[PDB]
Amino acid sequence: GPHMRSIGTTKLRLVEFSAFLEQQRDPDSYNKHLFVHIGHPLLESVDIRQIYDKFPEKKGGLKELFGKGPQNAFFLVKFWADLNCNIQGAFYGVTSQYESSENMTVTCSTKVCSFGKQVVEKVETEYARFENGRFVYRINRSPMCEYMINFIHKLKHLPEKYMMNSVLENFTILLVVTNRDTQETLLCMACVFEVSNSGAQHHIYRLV
Ligand SMILES: */C=C\C(=O)N1C[C@@H](n2cc(-c3cccnc3)nn2)[C@H](OCc2ccc(C(F)(F)F)cc2)C1
Repeated sequence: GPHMRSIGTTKLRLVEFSAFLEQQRDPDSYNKHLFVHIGHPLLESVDIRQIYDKFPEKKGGLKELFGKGPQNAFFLVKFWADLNCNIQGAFYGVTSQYESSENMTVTCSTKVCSFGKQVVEKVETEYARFENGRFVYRINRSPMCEYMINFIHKLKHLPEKYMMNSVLENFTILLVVTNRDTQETLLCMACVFEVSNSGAQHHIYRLV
């Protein structure tokens, strides 16, 4: 029973995101493979109660966060990942760009969850840069955690995409972007994953 509606006004917008493997063939030659990406306006809704068991739910958990921060800042992102790359000076990285009309100090928290339990959290703090009339927050070449590198390797070893999808049923990512000074939730993305059989795809929903 979803509702499909505009996003409306938000203090922070996600403009770009990619997760990638860059491999250096030699000092002047590099290959880059994208696993997932966004950015390269009606949204349907998803009942957040459907996903509580896939994320931590203690103090500071998804249910507490949703109850507090503005509800229009919460999204579910379904990714279809591209695993079709020949892994061989490899750098596993993420890039993202956010934009705002306000100058803020932003903290981005990325929690990796397995069977609904947090197994890694990455925390990055970003200051604004003024760029042609607005404030831009760019994360360039943020390294993956060891857990994701190992996880990608293990998935790639499986012989069929449906076996990777079964494994991915219990893997999720929770991104929470907060105003560091005020603790306001600026954006929250609860992320679920399958493997693409198409490159990579995604669909975004509003959490309600
Ligand atoms: C320590 C964490 C880490 O290295 N990660 C977090 C994963 N992540 C980040 C985001 C995200 C979404 C929107 C905005 N900002 C960040 N979503 N997921 C990164 O890995 C992504 C990923 C790569 C490959 C696969 C796989 F295995 F299915 F192919 C899944 C997820 C890195």
